[PDB]
Amino acid sequence: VVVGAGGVGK
Amino acid sequence: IQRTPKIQVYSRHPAENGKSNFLNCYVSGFHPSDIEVDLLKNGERIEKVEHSDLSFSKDWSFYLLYYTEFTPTEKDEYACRVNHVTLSQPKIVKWDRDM
Amino acid sequence: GSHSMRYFFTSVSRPGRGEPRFIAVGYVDDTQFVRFDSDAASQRMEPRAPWIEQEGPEYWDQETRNVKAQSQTDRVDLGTLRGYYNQSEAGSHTIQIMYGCDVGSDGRFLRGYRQDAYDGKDYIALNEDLRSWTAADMAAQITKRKWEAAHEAEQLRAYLDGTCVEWLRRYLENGKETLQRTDPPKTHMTHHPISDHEATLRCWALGFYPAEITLTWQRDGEDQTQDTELVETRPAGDGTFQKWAAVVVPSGEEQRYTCHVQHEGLPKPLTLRWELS
Repeated sequence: VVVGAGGVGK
Repeated sequence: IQRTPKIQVYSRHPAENGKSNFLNCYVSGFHPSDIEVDLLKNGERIEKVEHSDLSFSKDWSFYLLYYTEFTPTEKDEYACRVNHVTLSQPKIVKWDRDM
Repeated sequence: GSHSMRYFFTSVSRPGRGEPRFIAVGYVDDTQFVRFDSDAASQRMEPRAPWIEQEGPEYWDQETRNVKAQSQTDRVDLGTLRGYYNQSEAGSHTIQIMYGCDVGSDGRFLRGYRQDAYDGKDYIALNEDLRSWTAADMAAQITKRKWEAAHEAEQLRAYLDGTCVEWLRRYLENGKETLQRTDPPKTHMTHHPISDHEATLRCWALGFYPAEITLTWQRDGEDQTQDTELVETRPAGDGTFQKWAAVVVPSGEEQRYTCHVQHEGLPKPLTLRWELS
């Protein structure tokens, strides 16, 4: 599975 | 900043005239990702051509596999035609059974 | 043997031709098992290997939602990085991302990784310890400070050495009838005159899996690093790979050359010689 949503932008 | 495609044209299985097989055109090492790839039979675009999903290598250059089912003969001439921003004209690579 | 789970993401801006193109691919080892393509019809994560199709609708719903969330962040970042690198709105640009994890043959975590690129060059990478980042230049350091302040590494680590490992182990069990195979290379040499006095010797490796392999040419035991033509490893299209390496030799001197083949699937490294009579 891919990482869960919610990582912050660059 | 821009990298030209390395183009390989080959069959999935060792080629034997008459026998169904698969014609592959593998394009790798290119950047940016926009590319046009056609497989040719006697200079004529083959219409049923599938391709892999865009992926890339450790150096970030892209690669794609285009492929079609074909039955090789002696007279039929097969090639891969590739266009890319790095090319002055679309590059045609003929299928050579030794490569 | 060891195994990996890797996801590859590409986002390409298309100014004046709609929203950026987004393509995501998931692999176990060298076998693709899922994909998402913003230009395809379904707008879902889709199966690409037989053993993943048994996952239920809640699996595909979650994968679709989370991979679309990655595409949204990537679209935002394309504009952010345009600003950091002081580029115009007119050009097309690319973000590439790869992340994943490796486990050993006993299933233990070996390593996790995440690497990001912009226009085909390094941008930022997670370090081996999964705790710190390395930025490629001063623009990427802006991202690094943001990610430090937001403790992104700790959040990502919990995936890379936790969730990633758990699901890779599940997939290896679910696909065991096909992912545990190692096909060693079928090897041979060919010989092609280029004139009356010279010929190409080509060393072939066919039908192997995984794709990792080494082909090397020696003359009298001395390596021929600079006179060897080596093609990129290529897929056969049936799950195996092919490679060749070639050297131009003087006619009559063929037997002075040897091709050496190394592949995890080979009991011993192979040595090949042209069998002149």
